[PDB]
Amino acid sequence: DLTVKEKEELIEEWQPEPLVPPVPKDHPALNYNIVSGPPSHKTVVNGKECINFASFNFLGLLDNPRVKAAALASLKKYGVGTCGPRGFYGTFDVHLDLEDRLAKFMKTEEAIIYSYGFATIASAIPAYSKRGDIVFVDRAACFAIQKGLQASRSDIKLFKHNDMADLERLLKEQEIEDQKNPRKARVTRRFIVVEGLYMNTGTICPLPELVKLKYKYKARIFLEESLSFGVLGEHGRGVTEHYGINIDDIDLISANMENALASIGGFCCGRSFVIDHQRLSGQGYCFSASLPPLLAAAAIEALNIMEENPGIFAVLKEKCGQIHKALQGISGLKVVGESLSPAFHLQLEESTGSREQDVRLLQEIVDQCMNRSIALTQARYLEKEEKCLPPPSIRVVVTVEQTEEELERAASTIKEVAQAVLL
Amino acid sequence: NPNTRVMNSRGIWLSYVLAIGLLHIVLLSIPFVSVPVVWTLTNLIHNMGMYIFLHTVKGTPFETPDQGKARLLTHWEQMDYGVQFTASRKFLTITPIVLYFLTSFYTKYDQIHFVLNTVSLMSVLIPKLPQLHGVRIFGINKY
Amino acid sequence: LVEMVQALYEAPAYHLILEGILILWIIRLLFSKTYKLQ
Amino acid sequence: IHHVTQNGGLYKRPFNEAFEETPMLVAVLTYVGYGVLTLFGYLRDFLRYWRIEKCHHATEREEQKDFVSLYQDFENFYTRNLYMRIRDNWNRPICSVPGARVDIMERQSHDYNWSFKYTGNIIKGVINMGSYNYLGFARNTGSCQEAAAKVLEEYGAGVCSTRQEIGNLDKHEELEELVARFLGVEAAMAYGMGFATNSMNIPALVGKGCLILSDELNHASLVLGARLSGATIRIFKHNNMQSLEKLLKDAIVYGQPRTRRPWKKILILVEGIYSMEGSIVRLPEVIALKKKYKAYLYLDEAHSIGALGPTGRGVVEYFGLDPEDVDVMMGTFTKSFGASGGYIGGKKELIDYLRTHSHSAVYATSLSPPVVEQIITSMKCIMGQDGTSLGKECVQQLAENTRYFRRRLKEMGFIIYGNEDSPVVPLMLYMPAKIGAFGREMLKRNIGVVVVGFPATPIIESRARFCLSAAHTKEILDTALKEIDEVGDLLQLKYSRHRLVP
Amino acid sequence: AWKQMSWFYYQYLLVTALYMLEPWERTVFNSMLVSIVGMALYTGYVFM
Repeated sequence: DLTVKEKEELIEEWQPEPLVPPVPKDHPALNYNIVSGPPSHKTVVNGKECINFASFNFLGLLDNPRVKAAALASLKKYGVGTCGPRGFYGTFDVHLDLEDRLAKFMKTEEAIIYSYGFATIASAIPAYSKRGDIVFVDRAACFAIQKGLQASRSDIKLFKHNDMADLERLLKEQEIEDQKNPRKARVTRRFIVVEGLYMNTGTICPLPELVKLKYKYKARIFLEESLSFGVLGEHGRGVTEHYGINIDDIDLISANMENALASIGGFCCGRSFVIDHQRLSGQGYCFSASLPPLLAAAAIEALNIMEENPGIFAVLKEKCGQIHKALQGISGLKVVGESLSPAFHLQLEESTGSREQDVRLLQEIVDQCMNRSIALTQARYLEKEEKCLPPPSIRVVVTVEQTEEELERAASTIKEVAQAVLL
Repeated sequence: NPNTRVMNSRGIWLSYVLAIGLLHIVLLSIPFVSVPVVWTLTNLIHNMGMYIFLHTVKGTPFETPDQGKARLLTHWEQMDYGVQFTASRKFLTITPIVLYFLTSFYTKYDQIHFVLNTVSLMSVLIPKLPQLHGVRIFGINKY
Repeated sequence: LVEMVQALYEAPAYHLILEGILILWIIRLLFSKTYKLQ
Repeated sequence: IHHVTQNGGLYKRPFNEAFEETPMLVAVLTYVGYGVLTLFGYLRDFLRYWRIEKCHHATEREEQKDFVSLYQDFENFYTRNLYMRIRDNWNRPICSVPGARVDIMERQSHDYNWSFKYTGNIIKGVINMGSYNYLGFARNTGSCQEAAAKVLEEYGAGVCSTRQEIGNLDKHEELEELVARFLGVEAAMAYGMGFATNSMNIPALVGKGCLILSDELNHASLVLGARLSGATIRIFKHNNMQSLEKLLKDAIVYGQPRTRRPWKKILILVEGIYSMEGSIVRLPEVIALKKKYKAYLYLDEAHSIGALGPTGRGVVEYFGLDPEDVDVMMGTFTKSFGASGGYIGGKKELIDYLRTHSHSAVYATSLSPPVVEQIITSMKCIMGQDGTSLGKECVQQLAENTRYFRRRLKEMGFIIYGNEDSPVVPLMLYMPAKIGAFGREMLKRNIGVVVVGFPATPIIESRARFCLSAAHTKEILDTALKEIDEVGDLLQLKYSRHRLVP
Repeated sequence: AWKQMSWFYYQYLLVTALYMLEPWERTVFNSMLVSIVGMALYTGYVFM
């Protein structure tokens, strides 16, 4: 069958698609705005001097002399980069100190640090979840959680955003399927992946009524407080200190050192029974180089500064709740986000129609705000590849460096161009 | 996944034959045991060991290559990715049959030594068929 | 082992039948392909 | 010119390698050790099931006993019955700049590698042969330490945003233009993690309805990116041009599995150098096959960029081929430039598309300024743009060291894998107890190396890797080659049947 | 003599993978191997 002439006639006729699709239309992005110098409090964007409300350093610490001095010393002693994957002469004596220091800060038992903030939660979830497992995940989860859940070939069942009734209704249905196969329901684990202080909606998740469900339906919790670490609570420990929840009920906590610590990398903390497993199983921790020492020396000093002065979180939250009050009244824009979150959104009331028109409309307020003295940015997503795509919005981020007069000027300057574009 | 490809390693057939050859020497050394029952014990122990190690233990001794996709298959089902009649799956079937002729012959075909070896050989032969690849009688060791 | 062949000649007829069936089964599976179970 | 193959691949210089097979007597004697270890592991599980106190390993909380068990007891059988026994030589912590001479923190265990305990003494001056430091750029004093210190004072430790957001500096624009000049392509893009370059850009190219022809021994990041893409995956024999060329025929004359429709596109994933099995890929034949079947290529050269080529351009310059014949060109900065991060190079139409449809460009933070400046300063030295001659010396010295060091091991009777020009030299030691003995003996003789086991390689193919460097001197190589000879005689590691003639 | 005899025990420890075992696990294997040989000579003598 299929003689050597048919076989060679079929090979000469095939035609593959090109490796990249031609541009069907002028994309909304493809115009990376260049930043001249460091993205500090008073930056220069596209050759214009303007205050930024876009960077994610809630505590400053990016232009802190004390933090740069502690990184220069470790630069002139260790070099720049490691030359190994933490398991072949790649582990220094600063990595151990940082891992010992993080656990003491979180009052947990152990810690593990990664060299990249995206890969810490996309490598942790598939290490515990497997083929025949059930995972209940919130609908407004970030992309890293989605990637981690896709990697772990497990059953995924998402519930609505911030309603315990839907999660309980979802869990009751799974409780029925145990009665219909008791011998199979004894080898399947259940997880509840929840992210405190969601970055896609700017809302806090309720833990006090979510811990009760764990002890009634035997399902473990995976917290992802990557936006509340160093912000919420009296000491900056996250949402567990905010509510008053005992730290031992959470099972595993994940964050990154790229927002409040102003560094590179991510970490996980928890009991020593659950953390020691992913030293041999985490994909991004075994088959990858370790974090450069000068970066870790910068995280240790930031931890020192946070521990020494615990009154900075109060002054962060006081002026975080000060701009969220002056942004009520915009004809066209509605504030979406909690009164405590330091990075809330700014949606569009009465959406035009198509998805491209709103993006262009919002890009009109951003471009016009940069002519004055307020640098903003708008949220970016991968529209084709995402479970539940959020609407277009403009990010507003608040740090401790901005004064109150500066906040008032931003609030009054963002209202004059909002009632002259959407009118 | 260098687990389904262990029965391809250089010198595992010869190291498997020598194991059975050594089992028959520690049994022959027992001070007061007759030859036919020595041969019967050899065959029974080899068959029980092979049945346990090939048709009872499900999963890999190490972390599974895929996300736990081999956690419900015995070592016979995942051998050579489940492709039937490979070089090793012929050897592992011929060996316990050839080992049965010797123990039938050295027992002088005794009537009581044929109701033990036959029941043993059949137990390590039934599961090797292509039809019973993935089937679980009743529920014995299903999960 | 001189008596062993004597016993083989006196061995029951139903046992040599099974022996022959096994010998035939060893030759039937020795000339097969590979056919992946799909 | 030198010799030709039936495919059409042209070699300009001889290409030869050796993969001597394990002798039969040695192959049989490793199964005895593995069986003994298995038997004693079983006798240990049952004994520790209820008798042995084992008041060490942590257990689940008292309030969570009703839950389904977190792990599977039999899953990590080898991790606590084999690996654990000899895991005292793997996470060795250092306390100095790693190159050619490292300081190690001494540690000793009392409960058989269940809980280590640091003493406080430091083993100074250890010959380092375990870290990727080709060209010897991993140092703490030089011209690159000033450029990284000046850029770390007027910038910071890191950025706090994303490329598509306000986190795109001019340093990145300066680096991405220089990488393109280095490689010889139209455009390039830099990411900030080598592992996250493969697992976060491969899914942006192929998808459902496309084929991937992956290699047998590919890195973990390549496999993870392929699995996230959402395409069909088929593995061919390692570095076999007769097996990969047979998989390219049945993929075209049989189409998709069920619908029997034509594939949208076919992508080929290979690597320049395979680290473990230190060997080079046959680019002439692989390129001759993609031109006849209209496939696409994806080269991953993290271990060859800067280590091969008369000027350090990689494997494409090592053979002499056109860099425009390779669709996608990956690399890392963490193995030859003494830094961190990755890159992709290619046509301007492909980089412009990756700049908007890549997970890293929109969801992950950018590179750091202090590490970016070192890449710039270092890659300006290989080119000879600094106005000196510190780019030719290192390149010439690495090749000189490799050629000298491989022949001396061949002439002593060891078994070495791989091509004759690869800077990674895997020694062969098959017994599962010689893995534990070799590390201990070598560290006792002030030499640091790395060993691999059974979960990473095949059952009877344990080995020890010997990553070379251009910072090693002739004296250091003679010293290292001396103790290796004594230890090989002490453990009887010379299995070579046809020992080379001096 | 004695020093050269110790090397043979060292080589015996590596082939059988007894090198990486606890001391109480060495005694079990050594006894269980000496007993087999010891009872393989009594049988050999009584069957000749």
